[PDB]
Amino acid sequence: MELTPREKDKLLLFTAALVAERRLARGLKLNYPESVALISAFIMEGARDGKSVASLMEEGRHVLTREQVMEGVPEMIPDIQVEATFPDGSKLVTVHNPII
Amino acid sequence: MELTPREKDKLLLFTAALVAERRLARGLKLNYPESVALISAFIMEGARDGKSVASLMEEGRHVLTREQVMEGVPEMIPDIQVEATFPDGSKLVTVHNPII
Amino acid sequence: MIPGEYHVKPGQIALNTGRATCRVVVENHGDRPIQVGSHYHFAEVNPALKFDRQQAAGYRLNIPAGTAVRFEPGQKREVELVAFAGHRAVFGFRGEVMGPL
Amino acid sequence: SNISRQAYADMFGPTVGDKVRLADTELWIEVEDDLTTYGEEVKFGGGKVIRDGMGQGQMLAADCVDLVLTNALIVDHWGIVKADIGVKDGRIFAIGKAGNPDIQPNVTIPIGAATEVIAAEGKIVTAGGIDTHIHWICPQQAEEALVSGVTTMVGGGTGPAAGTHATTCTPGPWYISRMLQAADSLPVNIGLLGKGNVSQPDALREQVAAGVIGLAIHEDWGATPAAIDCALTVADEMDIQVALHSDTLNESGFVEDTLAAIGGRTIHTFHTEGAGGGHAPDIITACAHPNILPSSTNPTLPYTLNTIDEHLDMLMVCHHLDPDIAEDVAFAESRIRRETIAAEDVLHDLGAFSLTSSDSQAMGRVGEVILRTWQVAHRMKVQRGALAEETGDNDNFRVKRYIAKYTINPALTHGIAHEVGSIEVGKLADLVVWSPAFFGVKPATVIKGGMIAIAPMGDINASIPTPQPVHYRPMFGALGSARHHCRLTFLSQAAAANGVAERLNLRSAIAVVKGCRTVQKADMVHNSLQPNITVDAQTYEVRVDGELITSEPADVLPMAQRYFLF
Amino acid sequence: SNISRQAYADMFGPTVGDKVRLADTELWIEVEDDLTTYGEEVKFGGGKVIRDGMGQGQMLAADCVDLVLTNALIVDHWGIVKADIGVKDGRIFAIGKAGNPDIQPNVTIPIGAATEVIAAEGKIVTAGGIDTHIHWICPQQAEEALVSGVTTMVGGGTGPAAGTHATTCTPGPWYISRMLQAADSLPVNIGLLGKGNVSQPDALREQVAAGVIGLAIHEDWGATPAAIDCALTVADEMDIQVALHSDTLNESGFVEDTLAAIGGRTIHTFHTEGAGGGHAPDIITACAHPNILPSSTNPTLPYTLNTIDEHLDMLMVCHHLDPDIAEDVAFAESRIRRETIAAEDVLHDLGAFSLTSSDSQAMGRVGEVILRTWQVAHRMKVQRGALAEETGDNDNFRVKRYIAKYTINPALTHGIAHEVGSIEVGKLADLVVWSPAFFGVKPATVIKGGMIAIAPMGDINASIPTPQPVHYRPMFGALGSARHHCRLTFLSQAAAANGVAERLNLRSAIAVVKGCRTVQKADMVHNSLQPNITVDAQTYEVRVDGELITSEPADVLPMAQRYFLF
Amino acid sequence: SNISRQAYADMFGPTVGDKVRLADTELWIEVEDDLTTYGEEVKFGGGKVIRDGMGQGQMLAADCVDLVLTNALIVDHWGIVKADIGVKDGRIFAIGKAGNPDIQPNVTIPIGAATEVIAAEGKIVTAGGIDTHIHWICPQQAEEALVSGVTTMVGGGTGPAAGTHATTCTPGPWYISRMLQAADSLPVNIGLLGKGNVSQPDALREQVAAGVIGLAIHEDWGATPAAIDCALTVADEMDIQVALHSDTLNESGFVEDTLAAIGGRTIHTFHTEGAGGGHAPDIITACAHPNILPSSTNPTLPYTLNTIDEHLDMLMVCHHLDPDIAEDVAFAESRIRRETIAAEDVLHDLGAFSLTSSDSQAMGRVGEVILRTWQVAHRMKVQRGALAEETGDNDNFRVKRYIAKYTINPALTHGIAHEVGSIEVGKLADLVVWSPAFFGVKPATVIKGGMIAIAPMGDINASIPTPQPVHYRPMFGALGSARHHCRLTFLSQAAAANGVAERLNLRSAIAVVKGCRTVQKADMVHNSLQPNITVDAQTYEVRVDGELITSEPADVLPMAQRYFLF
Repeated sequence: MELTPREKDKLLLFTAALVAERRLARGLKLNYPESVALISAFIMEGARDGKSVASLMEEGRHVLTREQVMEGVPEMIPDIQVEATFPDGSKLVTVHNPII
Repeated sequence: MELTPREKDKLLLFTAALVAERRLARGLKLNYPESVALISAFIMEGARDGKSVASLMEEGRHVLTREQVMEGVPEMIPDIQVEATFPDGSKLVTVHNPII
Repeated sequence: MIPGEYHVKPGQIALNTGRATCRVVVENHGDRPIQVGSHYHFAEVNPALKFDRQQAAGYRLNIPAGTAVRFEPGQKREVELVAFAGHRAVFGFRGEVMGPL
Repeated sequence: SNISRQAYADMFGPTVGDKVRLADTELWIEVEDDLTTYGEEVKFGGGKVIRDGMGQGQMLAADCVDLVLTNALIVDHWGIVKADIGVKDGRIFAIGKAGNPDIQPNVTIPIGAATEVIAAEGKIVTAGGIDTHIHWICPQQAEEALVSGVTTMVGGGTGPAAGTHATTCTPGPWYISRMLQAADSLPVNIGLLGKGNVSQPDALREQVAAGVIGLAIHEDWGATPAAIDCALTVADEMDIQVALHSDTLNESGFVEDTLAAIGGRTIHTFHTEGAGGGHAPDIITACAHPNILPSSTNPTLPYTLNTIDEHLDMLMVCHHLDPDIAEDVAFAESRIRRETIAAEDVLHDLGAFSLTSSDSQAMGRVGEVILRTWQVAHRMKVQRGALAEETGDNDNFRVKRYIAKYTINPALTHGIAHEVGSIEVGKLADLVVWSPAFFGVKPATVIKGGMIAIAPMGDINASIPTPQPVHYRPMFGALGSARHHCRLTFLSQAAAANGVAERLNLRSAIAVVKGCRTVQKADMVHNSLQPNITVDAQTYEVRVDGELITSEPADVLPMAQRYFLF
Repeated sequence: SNISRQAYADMFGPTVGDKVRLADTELWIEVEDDLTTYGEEVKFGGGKVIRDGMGQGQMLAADCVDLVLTNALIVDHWGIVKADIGVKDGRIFAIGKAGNPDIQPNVTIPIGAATEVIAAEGKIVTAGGIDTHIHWICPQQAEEALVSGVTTMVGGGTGPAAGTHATTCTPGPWYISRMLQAADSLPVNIGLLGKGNVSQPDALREQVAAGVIGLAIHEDWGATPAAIDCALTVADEMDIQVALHSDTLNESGFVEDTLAAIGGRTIHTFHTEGAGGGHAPDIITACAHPNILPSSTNPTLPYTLNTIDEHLDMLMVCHHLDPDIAEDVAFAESRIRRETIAAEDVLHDLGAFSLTSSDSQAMGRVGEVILRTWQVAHRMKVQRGALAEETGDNDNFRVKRYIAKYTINPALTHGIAHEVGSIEVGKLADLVVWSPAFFGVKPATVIKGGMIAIAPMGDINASIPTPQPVHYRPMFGALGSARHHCRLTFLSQAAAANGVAERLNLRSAIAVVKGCRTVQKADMVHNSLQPNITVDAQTYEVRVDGELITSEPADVLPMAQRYFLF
Repeated sequence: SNISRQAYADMFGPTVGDKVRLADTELWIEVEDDLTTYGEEVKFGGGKVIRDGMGQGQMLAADCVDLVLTNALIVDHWGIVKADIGVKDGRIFAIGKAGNPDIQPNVTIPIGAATEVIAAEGKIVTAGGIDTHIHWICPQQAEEALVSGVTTMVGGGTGPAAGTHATTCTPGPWYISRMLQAADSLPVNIGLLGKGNVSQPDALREQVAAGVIGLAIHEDWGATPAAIDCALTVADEMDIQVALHSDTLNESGFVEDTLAAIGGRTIHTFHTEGAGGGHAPDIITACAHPNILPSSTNPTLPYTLNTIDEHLDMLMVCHHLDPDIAEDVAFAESRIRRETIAAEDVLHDLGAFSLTSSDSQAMGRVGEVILRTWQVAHRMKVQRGALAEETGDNDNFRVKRYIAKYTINPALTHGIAHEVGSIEVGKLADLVVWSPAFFGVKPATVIKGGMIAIAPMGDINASIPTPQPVHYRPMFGALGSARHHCRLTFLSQAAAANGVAERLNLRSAIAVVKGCRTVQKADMVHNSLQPNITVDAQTYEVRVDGELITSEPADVLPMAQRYFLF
């Protein structure tokens, strides 16, 4: 595989997201780290699918709603940023106020 | 658990494979690192089940086909090697030209 | 499209050009196989291989660098040798020369 | 005897006339020359050539090399040739034919008992990359860059602090001393840049005397004519380089006023296209001047479908701007122009822009300098075809022009070309080994000062080093004292004289910079074009000799989704 | 001109009169004072104030600070004020108004070319925490504690050995020397404690002469009157501190016998509540004495629904007890009393208990000292309301009382307050930057000796340092020689005189402890209450002046499930 | 009073007559002797024996040990006994009865204030393993081996280079110096081997003078009679060891010609069975000679169902062979013989083969030397029953014979037995603590030079060190200066005299090798059998005294799937 440090680091994000994903499935209100990991992983897969940066900046705000997370969480996350390999190289995706 | 460095390293391979597994499920054509991780993980589970080295050297060539991976990928992987704890200790499995 | 693919132009490469060569018939009189490398001083190979050692003095196998010629027990075959260059000084092997020639 | 060309290539790698595809791009290199004597190639392994009395001699350590890279395909600014590389005392000894003079002809690189072997047949070998726009935001950047193939890092910073987030400045004697000490722990050659934004010379001289090899001027600290003039005066007297990030706001004047302040003195312009910073919207016109050494930062290389969308938020965070402050967002927007972004790719292809850099974690990706340089070359070949300088049916010249951008040119610009920058005898043995399928993306071996510092490594407990999982791991060249011996800390002539190394008790090898003031655009290898370039104040259109310069945004790029897990 | 208070707070952080919620607790701090001159605040960024000739001057390095933390909200035992913090030579230079005296008024902290900037607007800045109950079971503890906001660690151990599992003792000259050497590799200030359980003075003197800054007496090695008296005699003559873990078994006598043996001499009592160890069931009565410096270990802070259930098995493993041995389980049970556990929280709120510590991996959590101290404050405000000392509608006094518990008080107790413990001029620049939403839970920046040592860091290859995944990573302040320069190894006056540092070839900065014998309960900042406390031998009820002291167990706590992934 | 044997074993571990199962194998050890005085055993914990005036005395540091391992069950080549182990100054002080002479009888190991305690009751303690076939392909190997229980590593290499992939050679003065420097960063004792394949003595002498403790001859560099004779001549004059990997190809002669070249001089034969390399197909016959010190590499230990299938591809990658070159594949196949593989296990059981090693990442698994040695012992007991030397109903003798293979014998072979190799007074305190259920698989504690260097460690933030996840983590013995003090770098007498340590500025303790030429087969502990062994040139059958030697392939093995996650 010849995994570079950045690829191995992203594996940490993916795994963190697996945790949140399961908890959301049980019907729990996600906390701060769970919410960030879940939305971040979503965007990374979006890039793998070949979606544009613009599309994801939008879609990222519809992953989790205010009623699916703990109180105060939406305000603790004014934005979420993550980079992934799009068909045209690495690009930065910034989702403002992801949880509404 | 008393996990040694080699066991923790294999956890990296397993996780990398979880990524590829999900993408293949969506219907994506796997890339180089995804393909290597997917086939490697398969062999490790084979050993856990108690299959012989000889059986896996064969079965490993029928995990992914040329139409399930990106162009050029099959040629970037002339072989795949991975070791796992078989009932009779650690053994090396070498799969030549895994993707056809 | 194949990443890092070569586009080798067709043809052949002539190896060790402009150097003295000679052919020798060799027979393995031992009970075990013997494999000889391209740059090994032929005159100092395993004593079980019977041939004109005097003719093979200062010679090596005229084969592509890194390859070898195997002799199974009792095997007899004619091989082609090419002469050493450089200083033509042989050191090592079975220690039969250990100097120029 | 005789051997077919195909079988030959499979055994010893390609030879004269054979072409090789660079990774998954459309670029093809052709072997221009082969320094071997057919039939006498040295090969290592069980029953191969490199054995006592055969391809290995009886000479003492002093009469043979410490390391030999067999059958390598060299890709450097001076040529694309097949040959063995000899390394002795951590430096490049010779480029020629390795072997034993006792039995082989034309041996220029003697192999003996003291010689280690690295098999490079079928591999491409290049010099280590050099990034001159590092923000020392975190120490982890060195590993990321080393893995990508960059062996020398020049820049400034003190860690994740506001000043370093925005600028490449290691402020003052205390922080400079602290960072010089911390550098001994990093596996890459390092040279620091101080804060050059001051109108009092002595404040700059102290910094140079403390150890910096240059002064970086950034608009965040005020890139005023007075500051610029001050820094250049000190640079002229201490033989150190000045790197500029001009006044985007046009607050103290326009680009012509800055150029006037520079007064024809040597200077390195950062991200000359402007997105990363500079007089809006025409900082790009600086590349027409002889005293200007222009470089690009990587997020704009090459122009793609997602480039623009990504830039606005990136700009804000880097420079500590406020999206709720109208003036902050307007100034951000004035920096992102599709027009200049597209032109930049062409100017690189023409040789008007001479260097490529990252701008690490401040509108730049530390591990993508090499990768992006090649993506630009691919996109330019695809859109513009062969360069006027090409000869034969290959992209050899375009490859030499682009490789020089992150190797020899950065070295010349910062006065360290006497130590690193290319594969030439006497230079430090900073080499990178690449498999053709992964060229520019993932290296097979990264050598520092004659010792492998990092490489892909499989299962530590495996019976061989190839079993999965294979990922990059630190090697002996990155360990304690061996590391110190294989890396360089560059100092200014003043610092070296002042005994800075002894006082700080620096453990690594020391190198001094020189020739920073004498370099000019004409000295940039394969990239010396001084075009008559203009930018329309209203439309932002870039024109050279009146002709419009532009390119199309890529939707898909090579060296991307086929190699990365994320 | 004029600006609204809200817009002002969004730009430069809160000012006088504004209140701020601490994380997700019910504690609110109010800005007591602001040292700025409205309109002259310094801000860094593109086109901001800190630029040449503007907010940055022309002074030489010697006349300006190396680092400035702009617009910080300081929370310390002496005040909750808004101000800029100047740092020079690794130490706190001044707390005031930063800028350029050439054009700005009231500048006390000059910014020049040699000044690095850290933007603290909207952030709370505190001194680094100090944990005085460390069991050196594993080196990994230093990183865990550093990340939590603790910059100084005092304790003993040699690794995961039985003796260290149970006690904070580095036994003898050889192990002390070995640990002093190993300390150079850790990013926190360190002071070692030796085994004080002996009735032969010379065996203790050797240890002090070897390098320990104190002697820890633990019942596992026999906390007998003779041993205690011996250790205190040596402490009195060598100016080092004694930390006690009394005889739970009442084997040599009751608490009054131990107190008698102490004979009014200065001593630090570990986990004074008793769960972590001490005369059953009344060791808690020690906090009434003037010579006793009482502290709590964190697993009992604060009293919650799961506290009791968790304690029995924890006790056994730590002290190597056998659940199959009746006497071992009975002695464990005599240590866990709901009555004393509940009273402890109140005694802290009243200032009867002066310190908080962990008791790392031996009935304590190394990364939860700060976190738990604040949870107790929250639970106490909720249950008891405002303290008698409060003024205004805020929790300012309660905040000063509790912060002193893990900062200045631990420093005073162990004689290192002249070096660390608070944000005061001349002290080492060990600072922690917190975003209000994560106060006490996850720091934004952890500074050691003037260099950032650890901080949250995003994608190393990203275009900015903010993209995910963000997790704590070591910075330059934690690297090799820079680390040595930014940390302190505390030695006893005897060791320092004996040339221990030179003999062991210690690379870090050395500091000497002093004033361990003269400190008394009255010296503990905001926590000097000496209550008339009693414990009922049968019911275990705690009473002060005859009134029953108790509290209710929390079911849910702040700074918990909202911040942690696991 | 009186106590039942079962209750006694649960409290202090097994005593005389009690048997213990080794992990999940069929091997059972029986306690041969107990050095304690019943009723006076020392135990640590709350309210236990090791407390002031009780099991701990008043003596000064000089009169007591630094570390004591209480109630340990020693398993060494000399005996399987119960006793306390005393460690002082990083070396084994005594094996006896620990305590306080003031109140206890027969105390040989005095415990005082300067004594740290490690509770070993119910644990088996052994000496650290010694692997003499290391390929320094990557630094990560040291941790893998340390975790497995191997504390000394002898071999050669420069990193992941072709030469090191195939051979254990650190070529020449420059690389030797570089590796000696890099060794200071590794937590294991190290001794380097140079490239011994040369027919010019001076080229070898330089290497020995540079620092190597031996010369490794490998067929990849040409294992010719001349080279072999040359290396042995230099070895004879410099007191260093020669390790041989003979000519598989029979190119220069057969095994008898090699043996003739050796001329009765002392030499260590690597992987004597042949799969890892050597004259095909009878290199195994070397074990009949008095001057030959034979060892096995681990991938063939023990003969199982998957052994053969796995070997072909492993062979190719290691020696850089080409599967498309007929001669390369034929030579690979001539190395893998079921006949010799099966016989090897029996020859080990008989003591004809004296050592076991890995051959790290080059047809060997670095973390499985100990594990596989025990699997062979299990399979041999199962197939052949009790050894002729056994006494009583236990496997004590077979256990002593096999443990000597990776401990004392490797130490004797390489002339370092005066420093390490067994638990004897005066030797370096390199000890490994094992829980009986995990013996040979996963250690409880690994001690280096008197300091724990690595151990399983749970949640760093937990209240105890036992909570999950538990995995191996570096301890204080592996940190900076403490590491240097607890490890040894072995040098040749010449290097030591030349001041190599001072010139290279080596920080670790130095040890010199001696007695490499005088050791012979008769000196190998419990493994000195010189059998009249023959190999049929055609059928490859191995026969001793005319009787056929063979064994059956295992389908399932102990110390395998029950302990590993992967």
